[PDB]
Amino acid sequence: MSGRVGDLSPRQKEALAKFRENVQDVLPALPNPDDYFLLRWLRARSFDLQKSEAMLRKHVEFRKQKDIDNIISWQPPEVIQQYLSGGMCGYDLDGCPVWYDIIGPLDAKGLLFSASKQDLLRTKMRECELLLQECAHQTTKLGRKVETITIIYDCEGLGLKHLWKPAVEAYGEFLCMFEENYPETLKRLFVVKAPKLFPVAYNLIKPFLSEDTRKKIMVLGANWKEVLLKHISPDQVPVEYGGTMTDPDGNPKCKSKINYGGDIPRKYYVRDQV
Ligand SMILES: CC(C)=CCC/C(C)=C/CC/C(C)=C/CC/C=C(\C)CC/C=C(\C)CCC=C(C)C
Ligand SMILES: [Cl-]
Repeated sequence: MSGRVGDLSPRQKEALAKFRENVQDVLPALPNPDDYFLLRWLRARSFDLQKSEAMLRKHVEFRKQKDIDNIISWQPPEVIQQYLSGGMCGYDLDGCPVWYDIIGPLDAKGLLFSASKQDLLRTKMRECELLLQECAHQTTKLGRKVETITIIYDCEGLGLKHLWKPAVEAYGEFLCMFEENYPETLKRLFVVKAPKLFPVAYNLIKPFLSEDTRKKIMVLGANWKEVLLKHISPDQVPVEYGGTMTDPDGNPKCKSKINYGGDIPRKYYVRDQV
């Protein structure tokens, strides 16, 4: 069985009960430690109690060290706010928030020359917290638990410039952070408009991904818009990605929700090498 609330085996139920007993000392430090929450850690370690507990306790320390309880009120530095692409836009057919990643126009080198790695990673943590907050809001709105996210991963324009080694290493640090602190949060990731370079790029970051994450990555072909609309209502998808959603001013890219990156002006640079 699936290891989710309502659908646990006897062994899974027993493990959940022991797990809650075993980690009860840190539950007051945690956001809404309901069965759904605990089961994400258990599923991520195949209900191994020792490993699940180690994973959760490491997360507790992460939350303290990164001040996660207050990260939503932290606005990133100007260069990040203005040029770090992507954004939350719409909900899928099951009510899960959708996040757009826009790789092509991302100036990875400009970002690392203009911001600390710590602030870039902190910005990604904040995005994850914003997505989980949206899931909690959807849960209330829909009257059923929403705790996963759909990602549209736009690889149009993916190029050798993105595989600059310090960029790959920084991105791997984000991916490790994601896997260790947001287990069982990804529902599906649709790669769209991937060029021929994609398999090499994918191989560079595969070591940072869990098996669970890898199974949720779907690389789409020429009919990607049609596939997206099998999963998300058109009114929830930007015109740019095959739907009917626009900004209030009519812009088909929904730039009020999604950042489209761009090359970073030199006035933002803070260092000469990385
Ligand atoms: C530190 C940070 C996260 C951003 C700052 C700017 C930098 C250094 C960007 C790195 C450049 C970049 C985007 C590298 C990855 C390019 C795309 C691939 C290697 C394709 C395979 C990627 C996936 C299949 C995505 C998996 C993502 C999740 C959340 C599971
Ligand atoms: Cl080197």
